[PDB]
Amino acid sequence: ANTPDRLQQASLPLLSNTNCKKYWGTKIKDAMICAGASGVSSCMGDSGGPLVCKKNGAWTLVGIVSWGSSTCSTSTPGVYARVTALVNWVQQTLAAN
Amino acid sequence: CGVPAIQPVL
Amino acid sequence: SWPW
Amino acid sequence: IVNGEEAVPGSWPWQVSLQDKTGFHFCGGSLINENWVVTAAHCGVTTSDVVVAGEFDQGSSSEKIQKLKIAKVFKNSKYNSLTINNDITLLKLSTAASFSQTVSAVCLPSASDDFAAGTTCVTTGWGLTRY
Repeated sequence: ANTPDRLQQASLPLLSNTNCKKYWGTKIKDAMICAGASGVSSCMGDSGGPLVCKKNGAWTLVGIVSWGSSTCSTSTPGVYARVTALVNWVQQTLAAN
Repeated sequence: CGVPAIQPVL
Repeated sequence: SWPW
Repeated sequence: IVNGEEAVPGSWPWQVSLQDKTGFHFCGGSLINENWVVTAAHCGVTTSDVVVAGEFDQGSSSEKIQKLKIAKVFKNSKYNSLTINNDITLLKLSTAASFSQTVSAVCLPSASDDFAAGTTCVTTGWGLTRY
């Protein structure tokens, strides 16, 4: 395997959960969002980092790198924690601490 | 938030 | 699958 | 990331590295403000790990990086590690990051925001480039 010294990036598309389930079945939950299957893949060591989407001039955290193909296949969608499902938890926690 | 000072190039 |  | 490309240095200023005591990068994260990082719950972070902000080249000694102690780890109660669902942890830093050109925060969505299938987004990290 090859680990990079320098920070990497990739553009990739969001998938719908209904379509992502054609790859991953009932593993896909509402608090997940799939992205990729596009010729790139997140991989071991990327976990916890960002999936960001740009709108109105700013990048927003839409996903957190979570899991996917055990071989980082570029034709299989990656699975990310779906930040919209989790953000009420985030703002509260920052509320309180 | 969300606006890098050093703009990313894709 | 594997944790990423 | 497999089949990505090298970033412009400093151009993803919320990207952090989670490193263990030995200096080993094991996960990414994102700054959401000077005191807090969002990461994956399954990364298994504790207060003996550190958040490194401001890196580009993890093999370089010439970067002005910030190696930030973690005060507490907040794993979302909803996290289910058997299904890897609700895979999110918050890290409260002991001492605030100093924001700069290369260190700053990502935006968070509202719970009601729509991110449509087919939208092109970006992911970043120091994960494997080849399995």
